[PDB]
Amino acid sequence: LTGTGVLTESNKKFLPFQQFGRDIADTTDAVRDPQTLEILDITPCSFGGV
Amino acid sequence: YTMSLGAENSVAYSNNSIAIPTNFTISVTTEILPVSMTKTSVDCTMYICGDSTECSNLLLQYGSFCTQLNRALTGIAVEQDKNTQEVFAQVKQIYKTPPIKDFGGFNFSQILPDPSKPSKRSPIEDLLFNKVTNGLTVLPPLLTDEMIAQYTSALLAGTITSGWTFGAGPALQIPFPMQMAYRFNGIGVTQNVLYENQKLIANQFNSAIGKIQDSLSSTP
Amino acid sequence: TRAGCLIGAEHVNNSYECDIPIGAGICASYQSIIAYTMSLGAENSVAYSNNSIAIPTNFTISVTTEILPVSMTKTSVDCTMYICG
Amino acid sequence: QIDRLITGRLQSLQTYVTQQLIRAAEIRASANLAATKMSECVLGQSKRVDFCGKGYHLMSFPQSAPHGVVFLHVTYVPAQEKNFTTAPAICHDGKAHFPREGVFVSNGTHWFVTQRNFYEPQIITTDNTFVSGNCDVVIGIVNNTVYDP
Amino acid sequence: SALGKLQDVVNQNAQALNTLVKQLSSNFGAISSVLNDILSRLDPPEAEVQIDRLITGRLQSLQTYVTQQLIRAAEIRASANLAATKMSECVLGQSKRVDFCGKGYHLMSFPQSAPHGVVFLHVTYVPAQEKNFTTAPAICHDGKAHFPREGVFVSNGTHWFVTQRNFYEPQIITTDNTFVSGNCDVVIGIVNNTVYDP
Ligand SMILES: *[C@@H]1O[C@H](CO)[C@@H](O[C@@H]2O[C@H](CO)[C@@H](O)[C@H](O)[C@H]2NC(C)=O)[C@H](O)[C@H]1NC(C)=O
Ligand SMILES: *[C@@H]1O[C@H](CO)[C@@H](O[C@@H]2O[C@H](CO)[C@@H](O)[C@H](O)[C@H]2NC(C)=O)[C@H](O)[C@H]1NC(C)=O
Ligand SMILES: *[C@@H]1O[C@H](CO)[C@@H](O[C@@H]2O[C@H](CO)[C@@H](O)[C@H](O)[C@H]2NC(C)=O)[C@H](O)[C@H]1NC(C)=O
Ligand SMILES: *[C@@H]1O[C@H](CO)[C@@H](O[C@@H]2O[C@H](CO)[C@@H](O)[C@H](O)[C@H]2NC(C)=O)[C@H](O)[C@H]1NC(C)=O
Ligand SMILES: *[C@@H]1O[C@H](CO)[C@@H](O[C@@H]2O[C@H](CO)[C@@H](O)[C@H](O)[C@H]2NC(C)=O)[C@H](O)[C@H]1NC(C)=O
Ligand SMILES: *[C@@H]1O[C@H](CO)[C@@H](O[C@@H]2O[C@H](CO)[C@@H](O)[C@H](O)[C@H]2NC(C)=O)[C@H](O)[C@H]1NC(C)=O
Ligand SMILES: *[C@@H]1O[C@H](CO)[C@@H](O[C@@H]2O[C@H](CO)[C@@H](O)[C@H](O)[C@H]2NC(C)=O)[C@H](O)[C@H]1NC(C)=O
Ligand SMILES: *[C@@H]1O[C@H](CO)[C@@H](O[C@@H]2O[C@H](CO)[C@@H](O)[C@H](O)[C@H]2NC(C)=O)[C@H](O)[C@H]1NC(C)=O
Ligand SMILES: *[C@@H]1O[C@H](CO)[C@@H](O[C@@H]2O[C@H](CO)[C@@H](O)[C@H](O)[C@H]2NC(C)=O)[C@H](O)[C@H]1NC(C)=O
Ligand SMILES: *[C@@H]1O[C@H](CO)[C@@H](O)[C@H](O)[C@H]1NC(C)=O
Ligand SMILES: *[C@@H]1O[C@H](CO)[C@@H](O)[C@H](O)[C@H]1NC(C)=O
Ligand SMILES: *[C@@H]1O[C@H](CO)[C@@H](O)[C@H](O)[C@H]1NC(C)=O
Repeated sequence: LTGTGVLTESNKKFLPFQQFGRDIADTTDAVRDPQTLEILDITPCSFGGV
Repeated sequence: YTMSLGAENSVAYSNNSIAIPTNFTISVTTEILPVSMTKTSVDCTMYICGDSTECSNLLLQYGSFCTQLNRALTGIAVEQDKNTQEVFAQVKQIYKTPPIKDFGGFNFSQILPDPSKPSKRSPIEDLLFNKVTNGLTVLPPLLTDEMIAQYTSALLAGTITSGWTFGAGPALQIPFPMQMAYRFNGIGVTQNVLYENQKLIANQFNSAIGKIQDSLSSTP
Repeated sequence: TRAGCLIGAEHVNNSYECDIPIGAGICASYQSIIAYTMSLGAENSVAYSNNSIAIPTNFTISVTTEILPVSMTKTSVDCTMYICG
Repeated sequence: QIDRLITGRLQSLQTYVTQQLIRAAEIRASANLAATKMSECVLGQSKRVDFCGKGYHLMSFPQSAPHGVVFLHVTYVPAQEKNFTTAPAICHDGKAHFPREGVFVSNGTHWFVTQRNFYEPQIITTDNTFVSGNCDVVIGIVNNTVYDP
Repeated sequence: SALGKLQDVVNQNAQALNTLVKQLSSNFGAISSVLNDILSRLDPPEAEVQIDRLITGRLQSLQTYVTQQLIRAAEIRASANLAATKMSECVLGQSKRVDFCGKGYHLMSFPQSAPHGVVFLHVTYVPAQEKNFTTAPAICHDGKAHFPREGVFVSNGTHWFVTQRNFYEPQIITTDNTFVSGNCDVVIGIVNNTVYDP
């Protein structure tokens, strides 16, 4: 699963069989690191009008 | 079933009989009108392509479609702020109620702003705000909710302390029973009726305002 | 700001009328470029009491303009000639 | 493949902008209506029937709402109506008398003049009536005395 | 910037026409945006595909232009219906509607033609130079309550008068400008003053 984002610490407690996380709009916003079983939130990189 | 439009009410018409009212009800009704939407802007290039350079190079072959869509969304976004200006900013003076709420028995505490609340909203407005729950951005509105509440508070203070005079020029102070008597004469009822039955009218008005708050708090 | 980050404008604590709208109650004006929380209007405390009235002694005949669009330019496009010539 | 994705996403975005413009027109019409109600019901008393609530409109209160406005319309509703026997004019001294602002009513034996939206009977005098013509023209004119102060 | 509402419509229509003309310069994925170049460079089996790409691009552009033209036509029709309502109610009559025909109490209005528009000169009456007075709902005299027929009881400090509501014109409180309803025991705030009889 590839993408671009800011990976921060997450308070979402996954069940042990689950690896990724999706919101209502089917975008990956949570993920589990495979090396160390910790949950990371994937904030989108900042964009904005100038 | 086949539905029924209403109960039949046969009016007792005859050529020399009239029906004259002997009493009245002060009725307060709600009317909810939408004013603006959420100001949404969509980056057309980022929505279609994201960060892909080849996709944007192929998207430039289609011309100025993205400029058209961004211009239309910008026009909608400024039209929402124009709508809020046209609805709420009809007074250039911020009127305030007097600290003593002596309006001849009329109670406006459910519609005047609550000093204990940090949002400076009325209890009715607070209940109304409690009852409403990839290149996309949401632009904040130009008028925040506390400034819109300040505009409504100014309108309430103007229509309570000055009647309709503040809408046509300088705000001319007038006692609220006298203003109510003027409104009574506008609908063709003499001033004496208002003055003689002023306690009853104030009690009916307070009861109707409380029923408005109860009906809003009890209807989803 | 709640609208975003504003670079090049000096934020002031005074409130003025809105000149250039920024959003979320923030407006910008030139005086250098300053940014501020805007002000709806001057406060006008009505001198209410239960037995006093204000009666006008004079009047102003005021003429105001209202501009309303009525029609547009009537444009017709030959669809076959536009697509194909 | 990217061209197929581009034309699909562009069609979706153009569709979204089309219903956004239609909904913007609808919301603009509703906001123009709300501004008209704010001008005519809050900043004044309106003679327009059912524009500012059901009944005879007295006054109105604006309340802010999330993306909207709530008008509390305070109106006057007539109630507890009563039958009376009515006449278009009063015949007295060979002259026809018509009410200046009210209406002639009778409770069965005595004739009075009252305002139209509330029962308040008063003695039929020359101060609340006006004289036009004789009694031979008006259909349904009745005989009653007219007091002179 | 006084005439910005008409100039906005003119600029939007001219910009829509300029965008629609500019969209012919786009090839929409074809090898060229010129039809004669495709017809002179290629055989009809592949020129059919290139012309088809140009046709669907230009047809999408034209349908888009017609869509915002219909939306702007609806907006201009709503504005013209409003302008016809203002012409009927402010010019051909005197309107009681607040702020429909200008700020203040509306007296009359003048229509003026404008390029693709109308300008209403609203002549209105604005009250000015207001003055405080002490007021009462009724006058108690001879055990009777007196109420103004059309005006309002005012006092300059020592003497009571009745005046019209939108202009200060004090007159002696008589039986000709007042009417009697009930006694003085019911009306809250009734004051004692004489009522002259002509
Ligand atoms: C005025 O009088 C009429 C007729 O005398 C009343 O109308 C009747 O009302 C009763 C009670 O509801 C009905 O059963 C009859 O059918 C009605 N008759 C007709 C011809 O409609 C009327 O109720 C009276 N109005 C008031 C306020 O008492
Ligand atoms: C007019 O209607 C009002 C109610 O809208 C009447 O007031 C009620 O009168 C009864 C009996 O006198 C009391 O028990 C209630 O408490 C009153 N209600 C209120 C809100 O004051 C009034 O009596 C009616 N008047 C006439 C002449 O019929
Ligand atoms: C005006 O109305 C308010 C609300 O109906 C009244 O406030 C109530 O006062 C009673 C007695 O003091 C309390 O038990 C209630 O809890 C109060 N309600 C609220 C919502 O605070 C108020 O007394 C009325 N009169 C005046 C003069 O303000
Ligand atoms: C009517 O009287 C009131 C109070 O006597 C005046 O209100 C005061 O006006 C002064 C001058 O602007 C202010 O400094 C005070 O704060 C006001 N007091 C209040 C309670 O508002 C009012 O100006 C008078 N109206 C006219 C037309 O002279
Ligand atoms: C009412 O206001 C008008 C102005 O709108 C006053 O007229 C002015 O009066 C001054 C002094 O008398 C003159 O110097 C001006 O030339 C007048 N202006 C005009 C346009 O005529 C008028 O005096 C005011 N009346 C009252 C009673 O206050
Ligand atoms: C119609 O109204 C009149 C006036 O209120 C009534 O006349 C009065 O009736 C009372 C009750 O008997 C008497 O005490 C008064 O002396 C009467 N006044 C006059 C001037 O005669 C009349 O009775 C009413 N009629 C009906 C049928 O209700
Ligand atoms: C109302 O009064 C008029 C005049 O007093 C009555 O008209 C008279 O009627 C009688 C008999 O019907 C005639 O002999 C007279 O010549 C009439 N006089 C005039 C001037 O017309 C009329 O009848 C009365 N109506 C009622 C219902 O009592
Ligand atoms: C209130 O108005 C009345 C009427 O204009 C004033 O009474 C007059 O005052 C003048 C000036 O002293 C006298 O010359 C008149 O004789 C008075 N008329 C009467 C009928 O007494 C009164 O002075 C005004 N009061 C104030 C405080 O301005
Ligand atoms: C207005 O006039 C009435 C009647 O002249 C006054 O009422 C009288 O007041 C005195 C003392 O307060 C009593 O002894 C009388 O019995 C009252 N008479 C009546 C008919 O009520 C009233 O006080 C006056 N008010 C003012 C402010 O002067
Ligand atoms: C991978 O190794 C680390 C430490 O070397 C260990 O903490 C972690 O649990 C291991 N991953 C799995 C899935 O066991
Ligand atoms: C009203 O109708 C009755 C019959 O029901 C008739 O006698 C009377 O003349 C009529 N009055 C008028 C004014 O039409
Ligand atoms: C007006 O308020 C005063 C107190 O400020 C009071 O004495 C008077 O009775 C009140 N009058 C009315 C009509 O409410």
